[PDB]
Amino acid sequence: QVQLQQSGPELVKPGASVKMSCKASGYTFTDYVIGWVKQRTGQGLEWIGEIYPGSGTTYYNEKFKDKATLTADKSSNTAYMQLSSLTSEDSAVYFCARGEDGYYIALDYWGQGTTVTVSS
Amino acid sequence: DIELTQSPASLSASVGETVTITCRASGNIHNYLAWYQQKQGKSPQLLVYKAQTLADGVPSRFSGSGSGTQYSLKINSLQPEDFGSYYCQHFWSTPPWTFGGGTKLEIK
Amino acid sequence: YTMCDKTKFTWKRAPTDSGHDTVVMEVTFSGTKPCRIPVRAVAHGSPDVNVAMLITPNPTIENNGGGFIEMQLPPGDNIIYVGELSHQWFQKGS
Repeated sequence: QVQLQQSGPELVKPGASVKMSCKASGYTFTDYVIGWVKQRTGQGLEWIGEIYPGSGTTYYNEKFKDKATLTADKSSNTAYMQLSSLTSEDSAVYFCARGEDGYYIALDYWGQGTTVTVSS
Repeated sequence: DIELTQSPASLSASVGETVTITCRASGNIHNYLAWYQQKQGKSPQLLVYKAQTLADGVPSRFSGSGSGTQYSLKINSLQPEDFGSYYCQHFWSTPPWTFGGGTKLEIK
Repeated sequence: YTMCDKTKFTWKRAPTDSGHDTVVMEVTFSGTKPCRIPVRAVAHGSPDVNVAMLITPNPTIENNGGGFIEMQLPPGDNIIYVGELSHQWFQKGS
């Protein structure tokens, strides 16, 4: 069955960078978009961006263009998101999720989330 | 950008009863509206896509309707596992694929 | 290539007269790139038959280009489709 396994929580200083991963299994990696979603504690979901692993095509929310970098590794079936210059506004849970390449109309399975906490 | 406004912000209901929540789009999204459920401390789960199609495994007491800019999710015969937050999201034409602000469904 | 996602087109330049008796348009695409654009046009009420006379050969979204489409349409009330993105087109008679 389809699984998206996300990397462990990060507790980091202001100004640091973090790189989190989303390992896909149970399907053909390059047939599906991997999208990324942010959720602050007690607040709503926000779309960050997405990568098409088959082609490398990426799309970014304008609010995250200077914050997030999305990459993918076909050989390991893994998507990566790197967050730079972290501030307390970046403390949140980050999800990866799957959409259908060529008819992308839903995020149909979701990872368990990676918590990023920015702290002194 | 397209804005999605969800209503009500929160509501409290009892097991076995019927409730309806809505998602209003600021522009035509051609029915490309998805609904997700998220329980406390869990990942969102896809319930509905293209505004009325139930995802795999979703029981028939859920139903989506709507078109143009106004969409509705209806839950008949509420069960304990139905409580949590619900979000809508659109995938029409051009990003950002924005989410609605969420609706909190809790027990009476 | 693969077919461009029908749900990921927006108008950069809506259909308009070219000045040399054709219809030109430009779309922005937000799916995987490169891909091959499904474009067609229908006479109103007859959605089965593509009445578009495409001049642009094999229209394609490239990584850093593509999206310009040129066509000719029969007189009457038509609808132009790039994927599911649509625009009405009244074509004046000869």
